[PDB]
Amino acid sequence: AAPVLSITNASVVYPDGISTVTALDSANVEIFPGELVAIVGESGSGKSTLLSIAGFLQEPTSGTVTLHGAEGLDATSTRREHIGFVFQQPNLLGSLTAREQLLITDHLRGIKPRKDRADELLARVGLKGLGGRRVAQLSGGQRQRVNIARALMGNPQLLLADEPTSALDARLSKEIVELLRDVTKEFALATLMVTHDRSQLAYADRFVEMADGKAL
Amino acid sequence: AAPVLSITNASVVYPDGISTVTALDSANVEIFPGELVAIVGESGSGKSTLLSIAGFLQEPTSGTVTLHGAEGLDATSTRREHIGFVFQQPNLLGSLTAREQLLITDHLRGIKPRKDRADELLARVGLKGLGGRRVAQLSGGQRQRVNIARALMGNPQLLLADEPTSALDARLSKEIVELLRDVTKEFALATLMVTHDRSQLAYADRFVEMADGKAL
Amino acid sequence: MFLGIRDIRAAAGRFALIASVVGLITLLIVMLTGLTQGLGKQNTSAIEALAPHSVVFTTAGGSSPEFTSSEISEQQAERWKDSTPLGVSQTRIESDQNANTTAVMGLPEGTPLPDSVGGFIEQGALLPAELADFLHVRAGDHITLGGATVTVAGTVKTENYSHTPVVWVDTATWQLVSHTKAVGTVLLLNQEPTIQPQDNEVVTDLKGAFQAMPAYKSERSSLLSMQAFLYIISALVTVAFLTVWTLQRTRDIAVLAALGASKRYLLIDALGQAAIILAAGVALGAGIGALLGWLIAGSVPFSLGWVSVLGPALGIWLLGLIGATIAVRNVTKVDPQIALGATA
Amino acid sequence: MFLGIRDIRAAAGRFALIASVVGLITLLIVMLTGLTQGLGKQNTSAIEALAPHSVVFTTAGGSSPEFTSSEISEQQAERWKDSTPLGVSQTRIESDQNANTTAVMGLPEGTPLPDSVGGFIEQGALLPAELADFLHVRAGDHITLGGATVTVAGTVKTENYSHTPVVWVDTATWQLVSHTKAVGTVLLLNQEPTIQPQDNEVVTDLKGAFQAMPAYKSERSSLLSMQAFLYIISALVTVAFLTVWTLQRTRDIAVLAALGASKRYLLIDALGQAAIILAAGVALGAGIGALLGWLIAGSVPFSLGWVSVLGPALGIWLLGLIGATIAVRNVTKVDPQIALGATA
Ligand SMILES: Nc1ncnc2c1ncn2[C@@H]1O[C@H](COP(=O)(O)OP(=O)(O)OP(=O)(O)O)[C@@H](O)[C@H]1O
Ligand SMILES: Nc1ncnc2c1ncn2[C@@H]1O[C@H](COP(=O)(O)OP(=O)(O)OP(=O)(O)O)[C@@H](O)[C@H]1O
Ligand SMILES: [Mn+2]
Ligand SMILES: [Mn+2]
Ligand SMILES: [Mn+2]
Ligand SMILES: [Mn+2]
Ligand SMILES: [Mn+2]
Ligand SMILES: [Mn+2]
Ligand SMILES: [Mn+2]
Ligand SMILES: [Mn+2]
Ligand SMILES: [Mn+2]
Ligand SMILES: [Mn+2]
Repeated sequence: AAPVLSITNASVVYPDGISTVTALDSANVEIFPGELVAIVGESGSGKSTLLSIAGFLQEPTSGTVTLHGAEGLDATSTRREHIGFVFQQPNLLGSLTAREQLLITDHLRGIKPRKDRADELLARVGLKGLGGRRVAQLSGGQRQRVNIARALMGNPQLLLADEPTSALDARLSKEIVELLRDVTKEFALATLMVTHDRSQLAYADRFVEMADGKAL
Repeated sequence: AAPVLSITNASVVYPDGISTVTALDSANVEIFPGELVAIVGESGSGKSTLLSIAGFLQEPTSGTVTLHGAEGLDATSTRREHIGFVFQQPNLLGSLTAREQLLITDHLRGIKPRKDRADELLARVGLKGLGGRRVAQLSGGQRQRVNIARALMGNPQLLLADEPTSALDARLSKEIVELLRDVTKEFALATLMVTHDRSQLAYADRFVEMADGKAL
Repeated sequence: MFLGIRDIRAAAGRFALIASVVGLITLLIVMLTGLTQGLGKQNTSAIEALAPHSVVFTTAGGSSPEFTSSEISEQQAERWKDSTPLGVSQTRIESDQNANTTAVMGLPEGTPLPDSVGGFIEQGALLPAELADFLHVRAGDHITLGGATVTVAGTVKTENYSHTPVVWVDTATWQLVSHTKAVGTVLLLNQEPTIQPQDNEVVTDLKGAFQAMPAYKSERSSLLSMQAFLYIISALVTVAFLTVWTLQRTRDIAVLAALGASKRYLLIDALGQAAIILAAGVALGAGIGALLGWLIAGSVPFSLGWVSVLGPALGIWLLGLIGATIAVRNVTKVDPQIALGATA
Repeated sequence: MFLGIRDIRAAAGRFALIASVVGLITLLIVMLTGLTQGLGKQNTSAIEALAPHSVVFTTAGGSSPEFTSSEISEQQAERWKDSTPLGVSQTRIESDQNANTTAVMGLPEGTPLPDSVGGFIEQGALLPAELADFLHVRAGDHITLGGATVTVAGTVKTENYSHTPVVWVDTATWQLVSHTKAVGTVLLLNQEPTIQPQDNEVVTDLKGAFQAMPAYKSERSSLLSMQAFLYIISALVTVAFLTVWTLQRTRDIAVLAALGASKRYLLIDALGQAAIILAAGVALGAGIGALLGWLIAGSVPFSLGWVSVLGPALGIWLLGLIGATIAVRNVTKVDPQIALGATA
């Protein structure tokens, strides 16, 4: 079984006016279909940085990141066709409704938006009957979960979840990471899930812990 | 000992195009100096709504909210002079540095910004040597904690913290809610702290749990 | 343009406000353009009104024909058939109660005049009503026109030559008033010239005939100057404005980019949206122009055609699309991660 | 304005772009204004150039004095001491090679002319060089001027009356050319009038004397029209623009409001910021105007004073402050909780 994502020996360095900051340091990661690898670490250890190159949101200062079965494609088309993002904050488009937050992804992927899949994904994340809400009529955790629902609308093979339960009561957190695990296995996804709720490791195949930009 | 904040019998109802949503339902809350009352509940139960009227961010549809020793003042001057907000999301002003996020509050309160108090509050929240960072060079948890630090810059008597550890590893969460408790007691603050980390009740004098807009 | 179009319902006030500034600009253009096409006709409306296809002049030095220095001999008038001879002079007109200088055009008796002016060339002098008022004369009175006594045959409307209203008189009277044997100054050709000109003759299209008016040239400079700074400063101000507008979309665009939106996709969205708001604003500004303009032709000169309103409107709509393009290209140029640094 | 000012260092490109559009607007005004103050002098520059304080006219009907219908009898010329008599006529000028109509002004011999024109009234005729070229004549030649032969005493610069350059001739020659016993058309007073006028006389300030020129009035309409639509459409386009600009600050303003920022505070911040960007843009647009304008006076008429550049600039700066005020008042009007609904 070949890996879905190879982060081969990869680093991120930022200019600090004069000096530098090594956000991520020689990351080596390989994730195979059906795997859900939790990511853990103290605030500001490289967790989001690792997801951002894993997501082709930026090229790594060094090393390479390769999604397989998408070799021979540009970064953007890769994201569009093969990756799902649960952004660290909800990043909802402020003029759409809850339902539209998801449909717009069908749209930009070039297919007629499926009003009914949207409604179902909205229900799984615990938001049935809220698909008409404007962003400003949603709570923080409600938003997180539209954000989550949006990630699940496509047919990706890599799923990147950046602390997707941060705003959820324990009950719902369990449901979410349960859902993540399920669609990971049902669909043989490679899933990277950042979290601080170390309890949730229970649902993860393996896990990478991070300090000072490195894996341990 | 008289209460610092009386939320006497207070409600919030929002238009839902046609119908309504009763965000908060007949809330009764009274908080006395030196008290840290945790607030708990599932996602979308009224936790933020209760803080927003507690904060004079909106008038309640019904009932009254009265900060004592600030009777005979308008809403805005009340917030400016007597309340500290740790917003549910960081709400950092995007052209300021970490240090400036705090100094600007001295400024709008009309006093010469104290560059050194800022630096110290930044260190307590675990961000020493990061006071020059632009928002985009801070991590999610780093931002949360500038947000937190900013709340502590004034001389408030009511402190409203809306899930202030959502983005923090367990280690730092403990430190934060520890800090919250300390400055609450040191200064005889009334503190309302929304959280889902039920472990942290340990540091709270009492706590209100919420479902469907009501306290239980 | 899933997102682009719902931004508009989500915030119809914001977009009205932006269509205003685009419309207000189209207004300012459609207005000033026609106010300056106005001053321009203050030299040309009279020969315009006479609608000649070609107009044969006369120079001997092979030089640029000039209305001040050309004349048609009575025999010249036959080497061109299907031609009418027009006399153009500027002379003093004098009533008992006042005087002025004024343009005098001569046509052969009975020549029907432009409906812009109305009537027929009678014997004697046909005065703009505004000129008759000024002089305090009526049909039947006597005026001195170039020192000759002439009878006011009647009044007419006002077309213009070199900044004065034209007094219409018959060839013989124009000959008297201008002190010449010539039958006119130029010849008016309604069809096309089925003949060729001598070494000393020269046909001009009605566009060129303006070149022969001495006041036209020494002004055409000052009007094109306005017509130019107007379009320059304007197109720049538009391109700039649509850029700072579309730039308020960086965040939503950056989110869309991260999710995988292709740059074509995002360009289409941003253009399709601006298209709608621009189209509304030019349509609205070109409408209030025409109307508010047609409603002001007197007491103020204001010429305005259809390449003169639909002309700019298609120009702002085209330029506003560009300014949006500058903004989207700017966001989509960079790695989505950095753009989400704008997001806060 | 803690935040307002650091927004500027944080994003100096964005603010350049906004100062551009404000400057580009100040440009368009400073330009068109002086291009139209240009056409205006095409009737007035010559008597302007002669700088009279008061100018005594002559009517018998107690009516509005008119340059076409007034004349000063040789005895009238003594009931006003410290006065000079000016003759203003429009007549045909004719050389061997060409002809034209042109304004002829008469002053007594030896009268020093405006430095705008240069020289002294000699006997005979002083021709604008551009007119001499056109006619193909030099000092010493002969021209017909109003049917009288007159000698070109020399050439001079060009001031203007009713849309033509003025030919400067001595009183006797002007009397010959205009066919009159009168010594002039009006009297020029350099000090103030230490005497009163008869039933048929009337003094005007130099501002009023323009009212007596027939071409001035029938145009002053068309120029004020431009001067007006320019300032209207402009001030609206500015007020609108600064509003959509300051509106990009809603979020940061809403955060500040929630923390406790008073509406004065937020107004001060928003005004202080716009102040700086506006001031930069008008300064820059009024600079490139003057320069680019002074650099274009010929081949194009362009009059521009200091109430004509510092005049608009203070007007956009004032109006742009308003448009920012409209935006801040809009955000600070509402309960901070709702504004943070804009935040997303
Ligand atoms: N654009 C930047 N410029 C400079 N330094 C940066 C930049 N982005 C991040 N950093 C620093 O790089 C480190 C990695 O940040 P990152 O967000 O990846 O950590 P994290 O563990 O994912 O964050 P958290 O757990 O607190 O949400 C942090 O220490 C941060 O201060
Ligand atoms: N402006 C609004 N219009 C309509 N409904 C709203 C509006 N704001 C909130 N709601 C609804 O009101 C309820 C209260 O939201 P609130 O954010 O107070 O809950 P919360 O418990 O604080 O949120 P969470 O724990 O998920 O962050 C939610 O059920 C939400 O759907
Ligand atoms: Mn590999
Ligand atoms: Mn992070
Ligand atoms: Mn929550
Ligand atoms: Mn280090
Ligand atoms: Mn009470
Ligand atoms: Mn909440
Ligand atoms: Mn975190
Ligand atoms: Mn309910
Ligand atoms: Mn005859
Ligand atoms: Mn004499």
